[PDB]
Amino acid sequence: SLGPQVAEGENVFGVCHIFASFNDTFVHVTDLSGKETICRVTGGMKVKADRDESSPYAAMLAAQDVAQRCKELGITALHIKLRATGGNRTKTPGPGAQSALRALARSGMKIGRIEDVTPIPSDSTRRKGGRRGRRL
RNA sequence: GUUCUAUUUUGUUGGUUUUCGGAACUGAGGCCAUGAUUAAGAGGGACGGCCGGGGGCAUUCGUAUUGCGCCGCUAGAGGUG
Ligand SMILES: [Mg+2]
Ligand SMILES: [Mg+2]
Repeated sequence: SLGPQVAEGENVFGVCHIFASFNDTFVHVTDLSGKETICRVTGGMKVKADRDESSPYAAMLAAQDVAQRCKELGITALHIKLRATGGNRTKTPGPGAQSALRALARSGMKIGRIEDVTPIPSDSTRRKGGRRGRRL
């Protein structure tokens, strides 16, 4: 729980995988390989109503909790892998992406590289909904 | 040339054969200014270099989706106005 044994003067790097969907936000810090989870706080566990799971306020609250727990383990800098739902469905990142990443930059973390890892398909299976679409 | 063959021919009655005309076939010739309109801003075809998500058969690659196995940390995740 103390963290890495290393002298100062260098950063130790983790990676946060941000999943900014339209229904909630996942802030999920892991090591370089991605195999070891270090802290996963979701935007939906910081609100009392499930209408606000995707709120930018929840994303800000989630990132602050992740950053504070990240400081405990000793990680100082993060690489960003922004991600929308992607795949067959919509590919634009949700409202929580902007606020979740801004919080990590204001909570003492150091931002490394930013990349987009949304899963675009070469072509996927037929999409949910009728031929007439989701009409309302 | 061959065949069939009308009738003028032999003084007046009978027999053959020509010529003579009519019909047919056939051999060797002369000659034509000897004999085929052009090649459609019609078409068919051949030929030459290309061109194309045209067609059929086989092969090869891609991420995504779903499902399963293992590993990590966690209490929520999904959807909706
Ligand atoms: Mg229906
Ligand atoms: Mg309407």
